[PDB]
Amino acid sequence: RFVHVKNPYLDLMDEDILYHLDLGTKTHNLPAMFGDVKFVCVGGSPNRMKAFALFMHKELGFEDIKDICAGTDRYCMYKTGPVLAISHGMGIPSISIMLHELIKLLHHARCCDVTIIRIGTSGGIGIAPGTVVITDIAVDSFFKPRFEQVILDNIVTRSTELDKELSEELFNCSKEIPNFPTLVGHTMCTYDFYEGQGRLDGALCSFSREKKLDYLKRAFKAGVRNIEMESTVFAAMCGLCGLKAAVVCVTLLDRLDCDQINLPHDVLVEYQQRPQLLISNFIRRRLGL
Amino acid sequence: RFVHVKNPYLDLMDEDILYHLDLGTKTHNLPAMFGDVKFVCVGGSPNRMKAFALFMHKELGFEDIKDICAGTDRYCMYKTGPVLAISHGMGIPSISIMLHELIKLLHHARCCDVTIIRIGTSGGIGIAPGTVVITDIAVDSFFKPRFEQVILDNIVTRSTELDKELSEELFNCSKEIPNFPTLVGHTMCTYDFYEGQGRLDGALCSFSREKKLDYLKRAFKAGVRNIEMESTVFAAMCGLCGLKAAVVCVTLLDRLDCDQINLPHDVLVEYQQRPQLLISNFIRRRLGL
Ligand SMILES: O=c1cc[nH]c(=O)[nH]1
Ligand SMILES: O=c1cc[nH]c(=O)[nH]1
Ligand SMILES: [Mg+2]
Ligand SMILES: [Mg+2]
Repeated sequence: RFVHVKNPYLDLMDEDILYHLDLGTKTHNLPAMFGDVKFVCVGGSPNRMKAFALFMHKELGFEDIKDICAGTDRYCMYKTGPVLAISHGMGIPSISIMLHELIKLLHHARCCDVTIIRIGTSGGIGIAPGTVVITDIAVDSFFKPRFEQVILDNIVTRSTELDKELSEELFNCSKEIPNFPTLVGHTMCTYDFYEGQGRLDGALCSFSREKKLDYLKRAFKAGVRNIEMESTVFAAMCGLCGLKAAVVCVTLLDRLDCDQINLPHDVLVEYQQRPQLLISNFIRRRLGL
Repeated sequence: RFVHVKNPYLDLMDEDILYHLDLGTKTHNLPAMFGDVKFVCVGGSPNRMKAFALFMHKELGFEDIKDICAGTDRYCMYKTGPVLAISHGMGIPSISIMLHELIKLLHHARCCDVTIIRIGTSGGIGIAPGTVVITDIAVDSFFKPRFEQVILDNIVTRSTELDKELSEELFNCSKEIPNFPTLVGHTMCTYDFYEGQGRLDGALCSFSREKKLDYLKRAFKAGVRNIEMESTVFAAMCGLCGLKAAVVCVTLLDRLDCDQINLPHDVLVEYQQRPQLLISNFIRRRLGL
């Protein structure tokens, strides 16, 4: 299963400059650097993805680690064996830029049988803080499994279907881990952290506590268990380009109780490190380690 | 002219935790730290905003500089006199999170007569690469001066009107600078860098070169001179909250010729530093320096 691009113009170009990743087909040997990539792990925070790469290095059995995108502060990239770790910033536009350049990179490198997993934090709906949610379906603010984007003057809608067997395999992996609360459920992706997630603590708020609670309860009823900001564009682009995608997010709070993240530093760090424990278990099982 | 929030729930909270800025009303004395802020300058790149703060420090007459948000890799913040320099990442969601927390911060600090200027890069339409565009009107992909966002289950539309006299004053400032190509024109804000700006070099492309050229020419006809990814949410939030906003972007290429940014390193650095020259001139004139 090869990673493929869906653009007939790429083939016509003499060189491909991955401007935001500060990489290129002329300046770099992409099949030699990335041809053996089988696992791509993406998160927002560059410090957290650096820590994930260092963690995976030890989990793969090996005994500081160079940013392949050291030339740019937009994104960071680390590679340990068949595992690629990439930061993507916050929001649908920031991850979309990364995904466009990454899908082109994996296709130039002729990668195949690639699993890509978004790891991060989210807000929970009716679930205990620190719960790990494996997304089965990524939905928009209207609880619809679709990704809408504007291309020129037109709105184009794409499917956000995530690989079902991969979400089942990640859940089966999670059961072996002690003190690891895990759940398979829908994930709602929004464009705004504050008004877009029904928060009452933003600079702007025109709705009531009752209106936000009714909204969150309807989301729970539609099967939504967590809220984040990258899942729909991630699921839509990866599925379409030959990548088996998954979303594994830890919850930092239950939105049916509050909007402000107020956790002790050591609890926040523990929760933040829960998705990487599952991915490590999953990669180690896939590689026979 | 005080910076104001538009949320009756903020007043009811005992403390306000600015989670992404790693600041708070309980942990910090916000009126003492930021009460004298009169100029806020925002850009995507943390390295570029660090360099801007160091540059402004010397331009204000003073003879390394501490990140006020050093505790988080999401955003960076530097202060030199009445000038606040903040990174905001890429895209409408990343800058929206920053703007929500920043408007709350400036309001807790009781700031007044605050000018906020987005400085950055963009793609040009029918203008020479390296041209500085001062936005008069920020428009969406449909060339409409509006900012649409999803709040709970509803779409809410806001005005993207930028301060006219401030754009005229920045243009008058730009005329004194030698070898500084400058223009006042509309700026189109998109959610996607590739398909969203009519690029033919993304991972996905379902349209033709002719369709993208027709689109860009219609944008030029509607008064659009540059394309970037943060202007509409920036103009919509700031205007509504008592901030006099402006957008000053340098163009890296003319989109009527190409999609890939291919510039010599020293030309890219020169172009990147053109918006900060104008802001320095503007702040120095405002302060009588
Ligand atoms: O509530 C939350 C917490 C983390 N990320 C989100 O998008 N929402
Ligand atoms: O073409 C460009 C260049 C910089 N930023 C953009 O949004 N578009
Ligand atoms: Mg880097
Ligand atoms: Mg910081």
